[PDB]
Amino acid sequence: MKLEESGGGLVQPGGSMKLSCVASGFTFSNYWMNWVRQSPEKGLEWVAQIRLKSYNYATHYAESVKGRFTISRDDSKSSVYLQMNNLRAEDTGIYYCTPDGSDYWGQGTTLTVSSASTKGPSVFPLAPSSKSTSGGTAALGCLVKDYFPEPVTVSWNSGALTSGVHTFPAVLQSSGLYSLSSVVTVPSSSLGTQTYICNVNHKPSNTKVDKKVEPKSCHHHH
Amino acid sequence: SIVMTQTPKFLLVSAGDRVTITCKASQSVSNDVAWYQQKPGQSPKLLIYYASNRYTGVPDRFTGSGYGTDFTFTISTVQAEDLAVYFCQQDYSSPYTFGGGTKLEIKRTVAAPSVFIFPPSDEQLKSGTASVVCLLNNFYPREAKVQWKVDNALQSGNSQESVTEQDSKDSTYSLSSTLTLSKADYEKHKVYACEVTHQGLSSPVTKSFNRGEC
Ligand SMILES: [Co+2]
Repeated sequence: MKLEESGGGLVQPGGSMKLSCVASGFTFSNYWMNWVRQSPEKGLEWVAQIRLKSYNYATHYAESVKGRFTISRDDSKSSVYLQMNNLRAEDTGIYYCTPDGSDYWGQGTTLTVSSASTKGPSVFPLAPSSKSTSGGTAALGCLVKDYFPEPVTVSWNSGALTSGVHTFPAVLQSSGLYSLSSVVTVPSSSLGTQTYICNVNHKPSNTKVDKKVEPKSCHHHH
Repeated sequence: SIVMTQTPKFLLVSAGDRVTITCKASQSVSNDVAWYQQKPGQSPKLLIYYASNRYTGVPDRFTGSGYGTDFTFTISTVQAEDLAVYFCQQDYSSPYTFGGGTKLEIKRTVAAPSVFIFPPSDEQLKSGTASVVCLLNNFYPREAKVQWKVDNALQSGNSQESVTEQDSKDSTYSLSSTLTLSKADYEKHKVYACEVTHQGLSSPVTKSFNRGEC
């Protein structure tokens, strides 16, 4: 049983967007379908629901989206959709598709409604060194600086490295651009044979960057 | 529409202890209340439905009860892996509405941070800016003072801090502090120090490097 959302992205206020959700591993035509969104400021908010062929596909909408949003489905393709017109700043959030009984949820798809132009990040190494080594462990990372809007995602060695990873919440700088760090601790012996690469993706600016983080000696041999 | 008022907004619990969360509906909702768990970076997960039935695969420590307006959700013996925000939701009549959430912080024994410092990279320096990063790894509690000092002079107004969610296994936090200055200011000074004060350290710990060392 799985649902997958796509269609999200960055759009101007007053703009339009269409979200899609494809289901597998259950008899889709038998389930009412819902869209629910989430933002830090507003929390979880139910948005729209669509029922079955029986009902003639009865739909319902949260007041705040009425007349702007349209839910629809294609049973033959096990898919539910949300068409969104005249988008407002406050429609910003992560959108989830969920069946009646909210038994299961998807990974979600991010919608950002913003008049601001995008800016891709620079990715700088946080090199491992004696200054970031304690008892046979070294810390290393990547600084993903000066981007707009949220989000960026960071992985390490294409997701092969997950233990000891801490990717910090982004913070808004005084320039109005975001910055964040992602670090990992690793055996200091690893440094000689293992390559460490942060995979950075800021979809708004089409930035997809892999940065190899190389060790620095400083004066450790002295 | 029906308001679901969820309390407390925040709960600090030792592992093994009990969690009780409450939702009160602005009008009767029969038993059409569900409770969700949302762990950091994850989508909500259904725990309890029709107010008191626990969903498939959910462990016994999770219960709920209630009818009408008053609903509660319980974790009998909270585990480190129960770190999450919890939400109630009313299914009774549209618009379906959610409680504001309850954020769980897991109380544990004091753990001192391991402190690490990072010089600005050669590439960033080329561009006119110097970001200096201090890392505090795997500590508890969250409360911590990180002081930047450049040539032993205390900095103010030119740093920002970020903190991770509690780790699902060891219940620790990590924290980054980033000092930002112009390349020109950077090259005016030698010693870059982050000084960490934390309950678990008998005395503040300082990590440092010299401009030009690495
Ligand atoms: Co030397």
